[PDB]
Amino acid sequence: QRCGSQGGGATCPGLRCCSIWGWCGDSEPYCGRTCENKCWSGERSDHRCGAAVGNPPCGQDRCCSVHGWCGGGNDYCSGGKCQYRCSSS
Ligand SMILES: CC(=O)N[C@@H]1[C@@H](O)[C@H](O[C@@H]2O[C@H](CO)[C@@H](O[C@@H]3O[C@H](CO)[C@@H](O)[C@H](O)[C@H]3NC(C)=O)[C@H](O)[C@H]2NC(C)=O)[C@@H](CO)O[C@H]1O
Repeated sequence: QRCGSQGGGATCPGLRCCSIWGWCGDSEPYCGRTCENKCWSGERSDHRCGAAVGNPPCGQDRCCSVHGWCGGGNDYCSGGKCQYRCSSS
């Protein structure tokens, strides 16, 4: 959907990346160099995620588990274990 400064100020559903062009997505055009909001480089140094720290993104191929930690794989990305940016699903 539309998002960010070029798409009426919306943040993407499921805390996905918003590209500098105002569209939501999950891939390098959305999340890498041409990312505006919730970009892969925005993950915290301590890797925390979730509402308590303002719902930061996670890096490339990492998900936000329901425990509040970014990381890769089934513990972090498989449904039930993942709260947002869920991968192995
Ligand atoms: C007007 C235009 O095409 N300008 C270019 C940008 O729009 C383009 O970004 C991509 O734009 C398309 C729309 O043209 C986006 O596709 C839409 O994406 C949403 C999900 O986010 C989906 O629901 C729509 O159905 C889909 N529409 C179409 C027509 O497929 C796409 O997500 C945008 N990609 C990015 C990375 O933002 C950029 C980059 O290609 O270039 C402009 O010139």
